[PDB]
Amino acid sequence: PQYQTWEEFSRAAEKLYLADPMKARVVLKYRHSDGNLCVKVTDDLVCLVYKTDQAQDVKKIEKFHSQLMRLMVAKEARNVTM
Amino acid sequence: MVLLESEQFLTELTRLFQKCRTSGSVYITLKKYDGRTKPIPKEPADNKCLLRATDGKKKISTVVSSKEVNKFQMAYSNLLRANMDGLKKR
RNA sequence: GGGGCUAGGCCGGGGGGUUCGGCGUCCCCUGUAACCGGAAACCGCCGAUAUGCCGGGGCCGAAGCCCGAGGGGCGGUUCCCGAAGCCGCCUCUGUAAGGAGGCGGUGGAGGGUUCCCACCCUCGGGCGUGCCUC
Repeated sequence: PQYQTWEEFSRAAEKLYLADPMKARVVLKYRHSDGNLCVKVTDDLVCLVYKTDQAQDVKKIEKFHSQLMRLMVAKEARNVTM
Repeated sequence: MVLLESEQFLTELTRLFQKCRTSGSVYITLKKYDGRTKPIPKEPADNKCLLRATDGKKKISTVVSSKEVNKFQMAYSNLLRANMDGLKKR
């Protein structure tokens, strides 16, 4: 479903990626003309989405992307600390 | 589809953002990666992740291993900061 | 079952707009490990046998592709109500180049609905499941 609160999203998203990292994908859609942003995480079974017009969130996202990258590159992601 | 090493990717991604400014969506998608160059019948490295980006017309992508994450993390984060301007500011 | 072929297959899919209509260049929503180059709106290739055209290439390989139904699911959409915010009229405040109502607009947060639907899973069909050799 959709999330209003970035934290509640980011936490539930990471839970998903871990549950099965190969099936999950992470999408980001940026729309300069309308000035909005959308982020999606899913494994085709469950979908999780967050949409914003909040420039503060840009930075919040850099961290999310940047951690996911780190988790992808690790052998077992349940051994990487958060 | 243009597979690039991180440098040109960041150069090319930069471009995309800037051309979808008055009109257009920029999609960036990210996903753990096998190594697969072929299908799966009826090999795999576990230290790779894949980045795809497009505006609907041109597509770019790149592959990022542990060797090169730590550098790429920052460069990319900065690209995002520098191009996803244009929202509200409280 | 092993080694060779070649028939095939994949290299994306939807919605809007526009068209008598189908694709495409445009706008939008969306996938893959996965194409490259060229031309194209009062236009490019087509005619319900239409679901683009021209040129180059890669992979898989008898692999598979097609049709239907069910479930998950994203974006649309039909119709039935409807919240913030704004415009104007008239009350009551009482001096705030303002407030509180009533009324009709404007407006569409969010419900309940109709028909589609990227992406994923299951079941059921259809056509193929070949040749040479060991």
